Amino acid sequence: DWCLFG
Amino acid sequence: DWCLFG
Amino acid sequence: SQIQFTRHASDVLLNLNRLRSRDILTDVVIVVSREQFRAHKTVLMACSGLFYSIFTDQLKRNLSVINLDPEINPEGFNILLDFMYTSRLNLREGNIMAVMATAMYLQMEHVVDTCRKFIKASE
Amino acid sequence: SQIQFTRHASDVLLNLNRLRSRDILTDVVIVVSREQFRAHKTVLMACSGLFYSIFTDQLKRNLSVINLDPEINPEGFNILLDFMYTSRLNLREGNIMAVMATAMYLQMEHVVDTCRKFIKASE
Ligand SMILES: [Cl-]
Ligand SMILES: [Cl-]
Ligand SMILES: [Cl-]
Ligand SMILES: [Cl-]
Ligand SMILES: [Cl-]
Ligand SMILES: [Mg+2]
Ligand SMILES: [Mg+2]
Ligand code: NA
Repeated sequence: DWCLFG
Repeated sequence: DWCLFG
Repeated sequence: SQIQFTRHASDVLLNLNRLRSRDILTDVVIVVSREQFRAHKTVLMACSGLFYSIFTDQLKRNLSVINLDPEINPEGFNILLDFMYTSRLNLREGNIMAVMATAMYLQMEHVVDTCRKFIKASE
Repeated sequence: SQIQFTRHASDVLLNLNRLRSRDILTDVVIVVSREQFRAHKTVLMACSGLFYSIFTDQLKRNLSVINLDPEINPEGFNILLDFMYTSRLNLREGNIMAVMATAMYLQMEHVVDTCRKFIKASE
């Protein structure tokens, strides 16, 4: 899964 | 830190 | 078993990328349209289905120089090699087709799936 | 503005442990008296202050066989080697002193810190 790093 | 693997 | 150090894998990857920067224990150069990229074969095998398949053969495992297809975009490869050592990628309008193509070539299934999703969202 | 793959670092570590199991690309044997442990020097450098310090010298970095103090508990070492490759430890009444001593020898500061805390809670 992927997400925003920020 | 450490945590429970679960 | 029951105790886990939650930052351990990320810290290992960070330290591996530092060794790459310093050219410590690197054992391969990948060549893409006359641009050269040093790397650790263990990291390549652990991240890419192409490199995994190639390097399971002992003969190709020993190669110090490996050439990719001359149509591969070196910036796409650079992006994906940095992803291998960081878990992070910039996926944007201007690079998505080159990244997806390169990730397809390298057999990087999770990057491919994400690229697919991003392309479909723009019709 | 980057995208991150949350499972990537853990998957990389999993696949490196698979390579160790298969004896693929391992470049050192660690000897503790009569017990032997094959490993990747890059993973050793990434996890242990001891191995990082000795492998900064090119001469020692080239060694294929490294001997540890034979007073080291070899199961203590095995526990800690598996931790390097998994992020996980079984820390329990019957092994904590051996694991702590071994982690101090290997300069694995976060494991030592956690052992200290577990011991202190039983006083
Ligand atoms: Cl080197
Ligand atoms: Cl992937
Ligand atoms: Cl022994
Ligand atoms: Cl016990
Ligand atoms: Cl540690
Ligand atoms: Mg070489
Ligand atoms: Mg493009
Ligand atoms: Na070689």
